[PDB]
Amino acid sequence: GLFGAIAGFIEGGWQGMVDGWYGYHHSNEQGSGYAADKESTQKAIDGVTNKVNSIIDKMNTQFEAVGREFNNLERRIENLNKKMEDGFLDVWTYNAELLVLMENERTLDFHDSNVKNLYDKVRLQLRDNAKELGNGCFEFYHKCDNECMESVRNGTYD
Amino acid sequence: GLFGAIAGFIEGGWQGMVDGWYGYHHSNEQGSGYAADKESTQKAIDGVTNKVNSIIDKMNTQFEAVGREFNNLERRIENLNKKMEDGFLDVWTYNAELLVLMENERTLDFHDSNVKNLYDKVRLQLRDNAKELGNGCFEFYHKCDNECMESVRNGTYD
Amino acid sequence: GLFGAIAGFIEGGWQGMVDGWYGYHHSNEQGSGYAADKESTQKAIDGVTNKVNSIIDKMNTQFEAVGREFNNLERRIENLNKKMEDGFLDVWTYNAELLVLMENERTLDFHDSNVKNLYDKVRLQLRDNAKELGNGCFEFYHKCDNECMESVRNGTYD
Amino acid sequence: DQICIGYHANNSTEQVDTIMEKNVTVTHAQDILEKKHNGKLCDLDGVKPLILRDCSVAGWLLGNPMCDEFINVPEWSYIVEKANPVNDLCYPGDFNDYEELKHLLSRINHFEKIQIIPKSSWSSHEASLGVSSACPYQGKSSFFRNVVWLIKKNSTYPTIKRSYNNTNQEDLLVLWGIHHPNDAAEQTKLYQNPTTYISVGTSTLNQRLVPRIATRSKVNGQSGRMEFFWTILKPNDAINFESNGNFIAPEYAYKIVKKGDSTIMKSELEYGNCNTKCQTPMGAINSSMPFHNIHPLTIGECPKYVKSNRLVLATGLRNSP
Amino acid sequence: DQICIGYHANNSTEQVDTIMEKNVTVTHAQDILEKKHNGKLCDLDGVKPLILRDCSVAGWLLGNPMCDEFINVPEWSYIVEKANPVNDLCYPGDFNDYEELKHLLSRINHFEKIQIIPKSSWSSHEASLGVSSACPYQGKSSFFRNVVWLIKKNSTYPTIKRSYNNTNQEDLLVLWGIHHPNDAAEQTKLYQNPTTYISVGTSTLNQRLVPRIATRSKVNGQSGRMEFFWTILKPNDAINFESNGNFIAPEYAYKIVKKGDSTIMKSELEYGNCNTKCQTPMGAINSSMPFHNIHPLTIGECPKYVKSNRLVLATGLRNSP
Amino acid sequence: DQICIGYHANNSTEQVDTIMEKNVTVTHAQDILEKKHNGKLCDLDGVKPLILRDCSVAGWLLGNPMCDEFINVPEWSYIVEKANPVNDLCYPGDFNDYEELKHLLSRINHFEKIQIIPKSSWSSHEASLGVSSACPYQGKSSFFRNVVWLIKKNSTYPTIKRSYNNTNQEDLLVLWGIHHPNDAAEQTKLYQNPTTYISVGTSTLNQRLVPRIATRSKVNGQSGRMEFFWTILKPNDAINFESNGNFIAPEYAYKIVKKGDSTIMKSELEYGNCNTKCQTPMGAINSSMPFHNIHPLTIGECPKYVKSNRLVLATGLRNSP
Repeated sequence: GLFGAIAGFIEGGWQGMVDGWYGYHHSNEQGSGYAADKESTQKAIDGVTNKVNSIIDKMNTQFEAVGREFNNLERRIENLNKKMEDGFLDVWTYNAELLVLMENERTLDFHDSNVKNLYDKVRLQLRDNAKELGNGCFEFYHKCDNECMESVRNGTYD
Repeated sequence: GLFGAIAGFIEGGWQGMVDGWYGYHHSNEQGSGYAADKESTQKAIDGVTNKVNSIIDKMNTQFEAVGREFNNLERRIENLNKKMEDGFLDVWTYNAELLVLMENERTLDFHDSNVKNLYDKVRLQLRDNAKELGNGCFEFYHKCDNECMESVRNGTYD
Repeated sequence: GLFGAIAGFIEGGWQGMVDGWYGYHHSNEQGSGYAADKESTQKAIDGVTNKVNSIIDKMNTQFEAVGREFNNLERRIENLNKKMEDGFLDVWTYNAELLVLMENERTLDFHDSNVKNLYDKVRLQLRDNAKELGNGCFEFYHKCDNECMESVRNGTYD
Repeated sequence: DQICIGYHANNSTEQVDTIMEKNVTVTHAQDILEKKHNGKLCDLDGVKPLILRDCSVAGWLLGNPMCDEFINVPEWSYIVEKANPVNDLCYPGDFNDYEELKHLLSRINHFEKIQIIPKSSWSSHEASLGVSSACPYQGKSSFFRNVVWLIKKNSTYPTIKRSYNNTNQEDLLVLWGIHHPNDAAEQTKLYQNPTTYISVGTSTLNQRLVPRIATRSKVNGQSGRMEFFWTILKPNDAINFESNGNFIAPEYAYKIVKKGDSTIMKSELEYGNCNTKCQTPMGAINSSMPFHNIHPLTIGECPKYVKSNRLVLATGLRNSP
Repeated sequence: DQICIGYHANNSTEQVDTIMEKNVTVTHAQDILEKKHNGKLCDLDGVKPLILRDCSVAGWLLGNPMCDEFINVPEWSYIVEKANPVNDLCYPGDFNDYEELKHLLSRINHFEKIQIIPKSSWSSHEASLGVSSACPYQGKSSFFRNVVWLIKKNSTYPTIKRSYNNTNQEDLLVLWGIHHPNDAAEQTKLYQNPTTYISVGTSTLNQRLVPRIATRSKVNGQSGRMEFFWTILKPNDAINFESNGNFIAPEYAYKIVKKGDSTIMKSELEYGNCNTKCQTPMGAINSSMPFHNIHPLTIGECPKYVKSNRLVLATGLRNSP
Repeated sequence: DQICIGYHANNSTEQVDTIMEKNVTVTHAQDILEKKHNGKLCDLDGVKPLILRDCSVAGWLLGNPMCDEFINVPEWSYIVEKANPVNDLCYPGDFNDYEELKHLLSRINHFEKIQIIPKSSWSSHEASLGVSSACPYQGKSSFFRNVVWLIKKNSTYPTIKRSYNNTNQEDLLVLWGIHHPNDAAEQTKLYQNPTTYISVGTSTLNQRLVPRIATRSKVNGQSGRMEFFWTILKPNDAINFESNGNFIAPEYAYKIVKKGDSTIMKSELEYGNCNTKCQTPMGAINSSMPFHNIHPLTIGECPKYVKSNRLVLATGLRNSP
């Protein structure tokens, strides 16, 4: 994906993180586990919700077929009528199917973006303090305890 | 935003930079101030101008309603006529409103992209020379004077 | 471009790499040359092929003009008929031209993305081992031989 | 010690499409296309449709004797009519500007039938002998119930001069007709006079109908033809008839009262004893989806119709294997 | 010592929408929808419209006596006509194929009226007595100015045989009519002959009109009816009339000269003494915006009409608080 | 020692457009618009079109003597007709509901002409004298080949009573006409009777035509007029004629057999001796492109028509200088 994080340098997702869409796994002497990053997850929930509502709504004014009848010697206007109704139904079908295709691709990339931005935010903090492993993980030069871990998550390291 | 710079790791914009869209703030013993990066700003002005003209232009061929009258016993074709005119006006309204929505989002991300690319261009040069602060700023290990600062801007550091 | 690699920090492409879309140039005591990165190139070939087929296909149901004739005292319905046929042909022309414009821009950015992701994948591996030159290139602190080079390409450095 | 950034996976099997890739498995997705209906014709918003079944709009309005089910029908939400209804135009002919009438009906929810010219109002003409075996009722030659087939009395058809004034505040659908015999002697037998006319006028109507004789195929054992005409008579307007034969005179006409939103659906389905907020000719729709793919012609608060087999939005991220 | 990368903010308050977010404040933005008009009907590109005011296209073309304002009108840019003009069809009737004519007019900027049959050309018929109180002028029974209501002379209506040849190089709009009396004796009083016809032929026309008698409502104190017909007579073609009564004969017909781009606007607005490059039925547009939301029907160099309340493109970046 | 990441360049000159930038040179690109045709009218899928050349659909169906090329034509794929064909309606008039017929023809690939009323079937009427110098064949006054201009015998036109039954299983296009003379004495000379009619009936038709006399312009040296009518006669249905003059009687009528997909193209092009899978009025298309910009009206397996001058997709990356 465009941002290279999802199924990119981060090989796969976490069945064990049910808490939210993105976050951290930590692992030290006291143990290990998952913690959803609440705000980036919330930003993403907002984005996607607004998008869907935009999508639904933009499509609410849209061609309505009206039943209309013609006699045996009105074949030209009957056909015109038919070609017209079908014509709009095809335009709207295309509008709808494409909007879905494009926005689906934009949604997936958005998630990738949010993961990468989160990754970078943590990378920025660690500095020379940790070895960037290449896989989404940072291995500390020294001894990170649970409140050390918490400090990374909370945004107040060092 | 997708590129994580604007209202991302760079918390907010600069009221004090009226010179252009992106650039640098410097701060040393001789003083401090803002300097627009002329070329990335110009690239962006081009991009946005072309986009608007593309947008306006793509929309120049577009359904024109023609006044058309029908007698009391021509109600079916009057309605057909109406449903047709309205139908195109709805298709074009949707075309226009959506193009605006999507391209607005693409424009904002473009600016984010340009900021991030500028950031990275500077990051590349500094190397071990400066501490990457996390906030858009680089703090020098040694003593950067105004022509040292100029050298970063101009693209010829070290 | 959005990802800053193509005609970005990587000044220009390689006439000498006919093997594929992205890859490596290496240069040491044993010599030098190009090697296409087969999988990122293949991922890209898939993406673009699917896109084109999606694009062609999405457009396969589309307004067909039907020849239709009217007498001298049927001018209103003749005009309606004309305004209808033209109206759909304009909607579809716009649909087609815009889809091309937007997707062309998405395709170019996709290539930029793939180059940047490849760059980053290599950057991740090199660590403190090589100096990141700023131009797409990494200069080794020590002595990289052809199987050392191969190891970078293959993904198993250190 | 180690900290990692990562993202959600789950057991989800839901897939979405993109431009570059098809069937991408995602953690969450929103389907937005309604694919289901109940296959019934239902009351709309409580209000039952007029379901003609066999009868056509013509068979109903003129009062075909087999269409007694519809002598007096309540406010309807929509009308349903089969593709090829059997009970219409029992005595063969035409219905003038039928489609413009059908169209007028689409913006009408309630008719109230009132007598405009009484059958027992014809002093000089025989008004109980205008019947046909083409229109049987309970085994006996009968006729369209709302019009009267006027016929000669004591061997005379005196020029009719009849005129109804619309004192009602509601618009009135007045229907009449003309009989086209198949030869010279039939004219004689029925009306006496050999050359005739029906003239009809209102404030805007200027009509003069003259019977067309021709020998033609026995549709319903009949070579004669009826041709039916209608008008909408405004309030405070009068309709003036003048005829010396071949006249199918109004008995009843319909007050147009409700004027509701409405359609004539073509469907071979019968009433299903249900209620809905959105009806299609194939069945009703109960859904909160923005789109449906059931049928283009609907009535009610409906989703937008599209031709798709599938509309699914990604909401979650690419689900990992 | 420290160097930072950053971006512009300003005091801008302008907001744009995106798919994922609404009302994003941006540093710069381009509005592309014109929301304003001047609420006047104006000259287009210098050239004044034909503003009928009360008169209808019918009232104008036939020459309704109250439509003297329009006896001879210059080249117009567009035509304006009210929803329900009072001065049309002063003597009640119909105007045959009126809408096809209105349509022909939409591709016409200039008419030049010329006399084809002189009033003082009727030797055998009374041509100054064809008047009505339905069409008053300055208090006296008058009549449509461009046609002549031919009436019996010394108690005779000799068969009329008149024929005009189009020697002009410009197409000609010829108009005529037929009177439909309300009883047998009126025919007698006006024309003597009891059964009549008007036959009209050109190279492509093959017409025969026969008066329809019926008793009908007093529209404008009148039960009689006029029915008006028209043709377009090509260059070097002739129009041949033949009638023994009920004939409303041409006096004048219009040369079609300019053939400009044009429309009939429906508007209850009067002339505003302004000039514009783009006119709508609601007012004129002076704008460089690509789009407007004023009214669908426009004429001139106009922006594209859309139904939006708002179209704003981001040009700058997300403005920071 | 050094390793670099990089991307392809080549000698490519192909450019694509984007929203923000025009003429971006790319390494690879796919053109998807067909701009080329062969400028010929060709057989479609082996099956040759009916190319009328000069003749009109009318000139063909009625059997204009100059349209002998088309007496009996095979199954065609499509029909081509010029903008203003010379050989149609040799004797001036009208063709009733011509466009509805043209429309019926668009869903027809094969006609088979059969005799319904034999010329040597008229006992009481002269059937070899109904000719005109307006319709010459090899220098001699002739007439539409498929209809018969019935004329008085020994100074009498006995009332015709003729009737054809459609025993064929295929629908039948029956054509007939009426002659409109220009004065009273012409009626006398041709038919004897001064007032006439043609009555036509089927199971659904109820017609009565009455000749219109008028003096009119000499189109093709003729002031008389012919007016042609048609019907579609179902299987097991009969068509009943009755006339005492002015009758243009069927000799032949067309069995409708094939019922293929088809169109009438307007083109001034002649046959090109080629085969194609997709034909336009301007030339044929042989292409695998999804789109073409040639002409909107096509028949066959065709690309989608768009108005563009250029449709090119980027496939490769931005090519470097």
